[PDB]
Amino acid sequence: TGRDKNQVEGEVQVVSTATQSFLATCVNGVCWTVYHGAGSKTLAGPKGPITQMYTNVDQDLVGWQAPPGARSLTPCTCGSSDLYLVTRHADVIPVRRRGDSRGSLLSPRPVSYLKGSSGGPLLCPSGHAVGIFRAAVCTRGVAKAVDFVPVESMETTMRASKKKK
Ligand SMILES: [Zn+2]
Repeated sequence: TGRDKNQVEGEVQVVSTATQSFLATCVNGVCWTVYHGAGSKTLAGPKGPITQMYTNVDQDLVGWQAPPGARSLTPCTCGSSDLYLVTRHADVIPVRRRGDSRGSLLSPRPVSYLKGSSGGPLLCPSGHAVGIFRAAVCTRGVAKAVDFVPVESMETTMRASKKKK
């Protein structure tokens, strides 16, 4: 079976497999995450498997539908670039946008801590999704910058995954 005690109603949602749990953000009503270890079989939800809809390993994204009262964010459109990498356990860290789909950590943080929170939606001040935490440009165990995909490209990712016909 697979009935993990999830907790929707917030902003991010995690998953679980024989290894650990990843992080995923409900943007536009679709919890986005990386295929690094989300499982290719029938994923698990708080009360039923999660129907697969969007999933394209690296250089793309994986966003399933979040209908369990999931809070859907939106595309960024701020004026500054101060974000807050939100992890999946009430732990956000300020970021400084450094380039397209990337930001800078403003505090020596161990990259190992970043491992597991992949999907952390970057949010400028309080709301407006910017992108998720795909990876973290880090030095020996310490993370210095962020590897994040904007939440606008995720919209493009759907064109790749249709399966409608
Ligand atoms: Zn923004």
